[PDB]
Amino acid sequence: MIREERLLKVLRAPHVSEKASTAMEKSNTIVLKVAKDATKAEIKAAVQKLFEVEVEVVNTLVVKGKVKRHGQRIGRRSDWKKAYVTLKEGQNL
Amino acid sequence: MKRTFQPSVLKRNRSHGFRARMATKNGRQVLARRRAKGRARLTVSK
Amino acid sequence: KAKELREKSVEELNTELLNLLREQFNLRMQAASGQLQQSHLLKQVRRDVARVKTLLNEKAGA
Amino acid sequence: AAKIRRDDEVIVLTGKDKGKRGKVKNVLSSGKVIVEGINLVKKHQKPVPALNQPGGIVEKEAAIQVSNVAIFNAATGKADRVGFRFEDGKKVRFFKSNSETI
Amino acid sequence: SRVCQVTGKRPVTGNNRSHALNATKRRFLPNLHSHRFWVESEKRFVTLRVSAKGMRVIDKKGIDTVLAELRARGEKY
RNA sequence: CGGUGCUGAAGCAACAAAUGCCCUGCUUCCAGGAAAAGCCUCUAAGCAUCAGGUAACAUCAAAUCGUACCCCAAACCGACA
RNA sequence: GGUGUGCUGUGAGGCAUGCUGGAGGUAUCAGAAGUGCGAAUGCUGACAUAAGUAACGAUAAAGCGGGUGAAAAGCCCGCUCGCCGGAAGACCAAGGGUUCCUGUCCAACGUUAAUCGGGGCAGGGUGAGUCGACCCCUAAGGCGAGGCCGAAAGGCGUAGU
RNA sequence: UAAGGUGAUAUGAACCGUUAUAACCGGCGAUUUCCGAAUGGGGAAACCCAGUGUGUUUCGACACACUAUCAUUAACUGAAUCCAUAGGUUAAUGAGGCGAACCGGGGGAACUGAAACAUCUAAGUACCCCGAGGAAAAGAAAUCAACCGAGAUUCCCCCAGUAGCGGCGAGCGAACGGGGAGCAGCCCAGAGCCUGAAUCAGUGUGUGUGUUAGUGGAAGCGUCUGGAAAGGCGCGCGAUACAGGGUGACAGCCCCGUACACAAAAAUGCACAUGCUGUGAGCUCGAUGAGUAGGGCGGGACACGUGGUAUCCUGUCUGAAUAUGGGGGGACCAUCCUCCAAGGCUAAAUACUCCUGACUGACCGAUAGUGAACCAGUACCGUGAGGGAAAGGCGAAAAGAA
Ligand SMILES: [Mg+2]
Ligand SMILES: [Mg+2]
Ligand SMILES: [Mg+2]
Ligand SMILES: [Mg+2]
Ligand SMILES: [Mg+2]
Ligand SMILES: [Mg+2]
Ligand SMILES: [Mg+2]
Ligand SMILES: [Mg+2]
Ligand SMILES: [Mg+2]
Ligand SMILES: [Mg+2]
Ligand SMILES: [Mg+2]
Ligand SMILES: [Mg+2]
Ligand SMILES: [Mg+2]
Ligand SMILES: [Mg+2]
Ligand SMILES: [Mg+2]
Ligand SMILES: [Mg+2]
Ligand SMILES: [Mg+2]
Ligand SMILES: [Mg+2]
Ligand SMILES: [Mg+2]
Ligand SMILES: [Mg+2]
Ligand SMILES: [Mg+2]
Ligand SMILES: [Mg+2]
Ligand SMILES: [Mg+2]
Ligand SMILES: [Mg+2]
Ligand SMILES: [Mg+2]
Ligand SMILES: [Mg+2]
Ligand SMILES: [Mg+2]
Ligand SMILES: [Mg+2]
Ligand SMILES: [Mg+2]
Ligand SMILES: [Mg+2]
Ligand SMILES: [Mg+2]
Ligand SMILES: [Mg+2]
Ligand SMILES: [Mg+2]
Ligand SMILES: [Mg+2]
Ligand SMILES: [Mg+2]
Ligand SMILES: [Mg+2]
Ligand SMILES: [Mg+2]
Ligand SMILES: [Mg+2]
Repeated sequence: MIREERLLKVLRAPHVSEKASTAMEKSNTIVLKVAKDATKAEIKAAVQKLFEVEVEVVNTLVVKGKVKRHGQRIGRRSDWKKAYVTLKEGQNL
Repeated sequence: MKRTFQPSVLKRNRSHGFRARMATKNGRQVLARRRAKGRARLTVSK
Repeated sequence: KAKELREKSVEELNTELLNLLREQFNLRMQAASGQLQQSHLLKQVRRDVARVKTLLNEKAGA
Repeated sequence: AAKIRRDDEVIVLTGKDKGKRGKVKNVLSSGKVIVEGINLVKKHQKPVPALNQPGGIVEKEAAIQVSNVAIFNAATGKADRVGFRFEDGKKVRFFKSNSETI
Repeated sequence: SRVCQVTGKRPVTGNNRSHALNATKRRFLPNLHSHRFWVESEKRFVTLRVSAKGMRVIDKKGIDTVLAELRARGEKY
């Protein structure tokens, strides 16, 4: 299997947004900020172990950080991976 | 009119990329000079 | 800390390591949701994880 | 190794508050101290909707140079300088005038 | 390169001096030749790229003595 | 006051028709028109209970990265909307 | 230091003083020089002039009503009108990299105004067993174990990659 | 070491600590993603793809380790071809890359000067390449001298712009000898006797002295002006401390320091002493560097441009003698003197500063001084190598205007 110490690091935060909310109440899908190097296999095992729910499928995408400007200097936010985790029909959170 | 710079990241990396510079001893001296000058960008890259 | 931890076996520290990691994971979810007022707890649990892994790496050599 | 410390009773040596006495509220890293009731300023604090805190002209204690205050020796009622010595195994402070441990 | 394996002779640079004493750079190459030498101690032929002077050295010191020094210097043959 | 929800008829025939498809074809000509793998097949060494192959069914897996937006253009090459 | 004034020496100058300024200056006699600027189509910065002049980037074209607003020829909505339609429409690659969407703001940016914007600020948005890449395979070509060759650096090239 | 802390812009939040597990400083450890010599293969640097071996099993998988090349050594294998050798496999050890100058070596310009220009000059310079070390190189006379003597090498001052070289032009330019810095001499080409004896290296130990955090560190009040005293005036005091910096104006006595006196659990430099390991001293008798010296031809180096040209190096062709011998003393010969080539090693005096600390300046003070006092090798420009800026100051205190 996958070591739990690894599983306890891949999930970072639950993404909260309008699209994330409707995806939760229309398709039973949660949206999570995951680790940059997390695979679909790791995300699936981590959600099933930590949240104790059954996972159907995981879709992932990498978000590119924006180039912002602090005062007079330009910076760039970090890239992060977003995961669309689909649960089975009879599961809640 | 067709100007001189027609960009192509493939040709840009094969001609001036890091591994192209490290291939010959003259390219390695280019990297040495740029490190000595303190350049923030040694070669062309993303 | 770092003195009661040295009085434990290698297998006991591993259990303590997982407890901290689970504790650290719970804090991230609370902090993300905005329900964590005691933000100082994040640095604490992160530091004692370093303490545990330090001893495990030490007891491995001896 | 700091001669003036928190909660000490000091007397001001220079400035508009020369001669006044007070207690050291807290010591700043930049070599300045805040003595209660000493070196007051009228800050025009603007209101903030967070906390709905109103504005107003507040009087606060401004930091003063630590070399402008001297520890107050109540035995003599005068300012005095601080030295260091080891009594048993610990470094202590004492008044330079009468060599009394603080 | 054009190096004698026995004597270590190699190309050296000099000048062409014309009658008007114009100096132009030139090289002096050694008189190198690939030659198969019969080593009796091994009942075998050993080919070496030697100068003509190197062959004079070999027929004076013996091929085996020369081969001993090439191993001492590390040159393969 | 943007949109959102519900419901929903007929849904055929003829003709015309490509530079697209059949066509990696056919005919013809001289200037005579890639390579390698996947794929099929053949055996050597070897292996012969095995291993392996073919077929059926079941089950599992298919990772990672890209994915917005612009493209005779105000976002690309021209110092410029 | 700056800015006036008066006096003074043959001159370069000097002295005094009003105002400004708010912390350094320096006699004398010596010593040492990055020691004196109007020119070099000098160098850098600032500011003039032409001048409120030329121009405002395709002669495809606008009109009105309503809305919003401090303010509307330019924004929004509506009704007309006009223009492209083998393109001035739709979609890829390349290249760019957030310009995409929503809220908000109008200093600067936009050759005018701007409530508008590809502008500022904040938030959101890119979901693949089948599409593409990666991957397998090679072309030209590149590199190249050994190898051959070359003062050195290196050149060429076999197996390969 | 400590009563305050959680690096900065930069507040805030949530906290930590206060007599010693807060923080801070130092020694030694641990961790140390990916790229990069990059080394498992590949590659458009920070990515892609494996193989093997193991430990794991919830059969979805997962964790770890290893796997580059070359050189040397070794072991085992192993052709044509009998032996063999080439070749192949494994193992051990080493190497690769980077860095400012200084150093040795391999190559090596031209502008320019000559008032043109070719010999010559610039110049063995710039540059390229290789290699090395804290220095390198050189170094223990086949050296000079002059009939008297000196006694390895290197560096400085003279000798001397002399003697010379030179289209005898432009220019180039010694040595002998003298004064100094520094000073050191050894080994192989071989046996024997004595033997492991000097010596060096490695590796411990102890002592001493450094370095890497630190500790203590003297002595002032009154009054005047003023926003503020460190200034004025008055009267004191310290000084092995009147270096310096800060503090509301200029402070020996307010603060930090300074003179001075101290300090190390741990690591480490240098010395010493000592142990261990390797290393071999001493004596007698022998031996005494051959395709070499020399020569012819062609070049180069010596201040010396082939000249009457010694001496040195060698691409080419030759070629001795070997201590009863050989080299040199500036063509050459004789005499005399002097030295012993064709094998090596060797500290110091010398060169340099990317870097660390301390200190100094008739050095700069924002168009100056580094390009850069400021988030500068940045913005920007260029396909690229590369080029390359502008920009410091509120106040004592933000008391930054409720
Ligand atoms: Mg799906
Ligand atoms: Mg995807
Ligand atoms: Mg190209
Ligand atoms: Mg898409
Ligand atoms: Mg799209
Ligand atoms: Mg399009
Ligand atoms: Mg179009
Ligand atoms: Mg256009
Ligand atoms: Mg004045
Ligand atoms: Mg002027
Ligand atoms: Mg003039
Ligand atoms: Mg003008
Ligand atoms: Mg006019
Ligand atoms: Mg006009
Ligand atoms: Mg006009
Ligand atoms: Mg227009
Ligand atoms: Mg209108
Ligand atoms: Mg933007
Ligand atoms: Mg838009
Ligand atoms: Mg405008
Ligand atoms: Mg915008
Ligand atoms: Mg090779
Ligand atoms: Mg090749
Ligand atoms: Mg590689
Ligand atoms: Mg690799
Ligand atoms: Mg055989
Ligand atoms: Mg010339
Ligand atoms: Mg010449
Ligand atoms: Mg070294
Ligand atoms: Mg040496
Ligand atoms: Mg102290
Ligand atoms: Mg003191
Ligand atoms: Mg003070
Ligand atoms: Mg003579
Ligand atoms: Mg004599
Ligand atoms: Mg400057
Ligand atoms: Mg100025
Ligand atoms: Mg400058």
